Amino acid sequence: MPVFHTRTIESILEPVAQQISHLVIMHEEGEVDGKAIPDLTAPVAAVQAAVSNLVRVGKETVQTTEDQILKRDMPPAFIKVENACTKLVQAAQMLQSDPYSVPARDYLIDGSRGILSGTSDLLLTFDEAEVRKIIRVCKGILEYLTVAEVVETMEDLVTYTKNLGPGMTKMAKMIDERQQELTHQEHRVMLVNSMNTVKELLPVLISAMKIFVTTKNSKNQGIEEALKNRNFTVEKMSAEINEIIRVLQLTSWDEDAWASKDTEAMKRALASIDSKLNQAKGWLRDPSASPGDAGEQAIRQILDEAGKVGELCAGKERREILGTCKMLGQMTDQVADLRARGQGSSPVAMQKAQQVSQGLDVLTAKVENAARKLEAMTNSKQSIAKKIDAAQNWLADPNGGPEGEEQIRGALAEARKIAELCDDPKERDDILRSLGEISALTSKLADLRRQGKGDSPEARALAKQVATALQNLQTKTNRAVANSRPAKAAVHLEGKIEQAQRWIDNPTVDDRGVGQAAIRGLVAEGHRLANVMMGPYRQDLLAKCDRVDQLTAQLADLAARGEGESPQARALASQLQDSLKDLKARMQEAMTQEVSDVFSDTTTPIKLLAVAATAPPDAPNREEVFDERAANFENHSGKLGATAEKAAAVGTANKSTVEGIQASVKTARELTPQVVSAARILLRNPGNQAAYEHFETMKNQWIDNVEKMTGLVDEAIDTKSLLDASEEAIKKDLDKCKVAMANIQPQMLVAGATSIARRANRILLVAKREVENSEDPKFREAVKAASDELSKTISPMVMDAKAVAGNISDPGLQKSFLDSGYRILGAVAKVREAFQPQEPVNQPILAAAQSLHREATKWSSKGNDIIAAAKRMALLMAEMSRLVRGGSGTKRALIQCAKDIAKASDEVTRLAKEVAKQCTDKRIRTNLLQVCERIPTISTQLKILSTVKATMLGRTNISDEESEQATEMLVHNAQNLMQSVKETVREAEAASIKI
Repeated sequence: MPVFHTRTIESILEPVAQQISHLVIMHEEGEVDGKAIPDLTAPVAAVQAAVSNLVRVGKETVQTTEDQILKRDMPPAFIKVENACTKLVQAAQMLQSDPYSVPARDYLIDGSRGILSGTSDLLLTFDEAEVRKIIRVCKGILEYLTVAEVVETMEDLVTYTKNLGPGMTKMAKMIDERQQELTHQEHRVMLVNSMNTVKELLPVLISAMKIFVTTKNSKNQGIEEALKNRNFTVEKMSAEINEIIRVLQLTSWDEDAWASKDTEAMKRALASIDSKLNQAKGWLRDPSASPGDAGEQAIRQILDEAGKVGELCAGKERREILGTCKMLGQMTDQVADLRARGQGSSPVAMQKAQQVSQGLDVLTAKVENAARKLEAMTNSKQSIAKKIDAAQNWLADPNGGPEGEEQIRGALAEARKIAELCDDPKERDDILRSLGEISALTSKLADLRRQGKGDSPEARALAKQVATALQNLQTKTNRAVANSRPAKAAVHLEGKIEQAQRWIDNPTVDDRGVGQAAIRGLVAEGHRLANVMMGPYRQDLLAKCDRVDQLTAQLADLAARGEGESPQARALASQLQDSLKDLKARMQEAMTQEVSDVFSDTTTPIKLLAVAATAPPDAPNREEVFDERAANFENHSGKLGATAEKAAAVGTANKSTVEGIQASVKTARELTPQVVSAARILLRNPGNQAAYEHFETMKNQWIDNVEKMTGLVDEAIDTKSLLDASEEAIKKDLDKCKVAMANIQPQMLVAGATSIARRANRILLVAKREVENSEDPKFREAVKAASDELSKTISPMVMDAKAVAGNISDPGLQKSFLDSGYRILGAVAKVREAFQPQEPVNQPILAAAQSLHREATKWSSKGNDIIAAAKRMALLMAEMSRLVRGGSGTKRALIQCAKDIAKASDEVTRLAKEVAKQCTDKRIRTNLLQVCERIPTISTQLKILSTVKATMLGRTNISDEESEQATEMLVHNAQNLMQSVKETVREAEAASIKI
């Protein structure tokens, strides 16, 4: 199982790689050609030396490093490579004795493998304890949070503030060094961007205690609004500690996150769908007074997030949730047809809409059917991971004839079938040929009695037999979970398109369950983006969605009967790609009209909440308004949070942005209730300066959080989208000033008048965001220069706002005040003028191979520098697809291609670097330097893993399930490579147009 975990594990195995390479080159040539063998000892001594250099350290690491868990498995570890070292000894003996000795010719490949298997192991057997240096530190930080719970005294917190000093500074000096070590970037980012947010809460945790100092008033105990504020954060600190446990525990690419990230996505659904249900419920319950604009925002959204629950399970049941959503949604749509026409009144159609009120309880069952069939599928995945790790527990003490030690392993082996007793309700074909595989382990359970009775030599013998049997068992348990949830919605924008576009070409020969699930997302986001819109746009955009949603069942039947090759099936899927083109291109064009209403004035709840927080004299008309402004603060953030997710679901960015967008939305979802009690405990512990400033912590936490959400949502869409929706708004709102100069009401002026200032500086807020990010000053200069044209006009607007507030029926003055704002628009469009660029066995490898080629055709360049680089690598990946199970005499080209796979990915590494310094934007380089870290990382690993496989090939003396455990590492890190380089070849060229 040759890992590539630590930086140093790479830089030692790659010397072992080029050694064992030329070793097994000599092994093949004496077999396929029968070459007279040259020397061995100058390799043989040199290959064991770099081994033994670790080993006498590992001798000392047994003898003087005193981990009382390392001494159980490290002493079996380093003898095994030393056993493999002794295999190298007789090889150099007998082949120098006889180069033609065919047993000694093939007493060579077996020694070449157990070294390099163990060489990866022994490097990891060191980093067993080295990473375990960090866990009990973090466990103490968890117990510091338990020590945080201990605190009941004002005298405590002073030195417990002094306690975190040696706490986090050791956490600083350990984690930040580990930041440079591990070489999976998006796996690296899970540590440091966890750890800075761990650092961000350190005074916030103290301020949680210092607002708990405000619980050390006369109300020492109490209901304590700030108690959950403490209790959330200490859970949230323990959340990111538990997260960086497993990120440091993890050794290669993750294969369990999608049994987890869905489970929180359940909780952002199931705890949100029951919430907006209650406003969905009474809205349809009121038949006549429901004009399809306010509670309709609940109605469509409950459906569309049930559609996001409709990405959890598969098969027929996945069809059934989109069946019931279109059922009770179109029953509301005809109610929307009956009401808006006029005759949709209370008594005639109160049972017609009751169809939906009984219909929503289907979707209550539809989500929990997706829930329990998810979580039970996940509970079994870890329990089988525990019991194969409990499989060494009896192997830690295999005894002759004891009572309980074989009694417990039967209670172990009873639990190993619980996986197949839960993999059976989800699948039948591969299960009934794996219910015999666990029944084959019942024959190994029958073999437990010869070591259940007293016998030592067979006990280790079937231990190796159950070693290959349990490694077969977990792998076939792993394959069960794989095919039983479809390929999820690739969360970024074109990933939902690219999980669909191939499925338009030929859904007959296809990928499982993804394409039908792909445009499930687009109809869930088309309906979401239609939900907030206007009357002639609501039903306008809902109709273009169901224009595609009717194409689904027709595409579901033109291959159910018939197939997709026929041109009467091609023409049926012809205009669907036309319809889906306008589906997105109207959505993201109307996405920016959905941000500029609620984001442009994003600070405005808080300061109005602040004056609601700062000055109560305990007069009336204050505290319920404070609740109302909190209710504003809920739904303003409730839009702000949800609107960002829509802009996350459609925003052109990378993974690191859109995850950090929704992570900011998570902190927008986290900290918005945090402000609620914190501003409340200001008004529960009234007027106290010791209580006051914790708001100014947490609001300056929140505003910065919202600003770092703002600036990223600003970074999410292009600004040309963000400008024009704002630019048409100020054209709209100045016309609203014109009719407010007609309809005489001066207080409605000064709200909309200062609303212009909320947008004007906001243009300058993201003008500065351009300024810091741009490499080119000549396309930065007017972004600063013409910004002052706003700055010398934003406040003079407010000046004669006050003048017409003195005399609203004064013409000329109001003509000047209208002409004060009129010269704003002469430059806001000039900001657009600035942002105008005018100023033959195992073939999933072949499935990975063809993907880069269509991505390679997805660019037009003068010189195919990265394009041909992607081309011949995908060709060699196509050679990798054919050679993965080829003839035994072909293992030389196995590595020789993988040498080029190391080489060409190091060219894709290099060519990504050469234009990163050429590019004229800093965000595109930063996201490139995010994505280009893995390009040289796994490049040499596949060169390493081919040498592992070249040993494995032609063996016929090993369990072949271990060979496919080695083969799957090739095909996954094929797909780790190919999906990575597909991201780079487009996006570097998506960077290349900026020159």
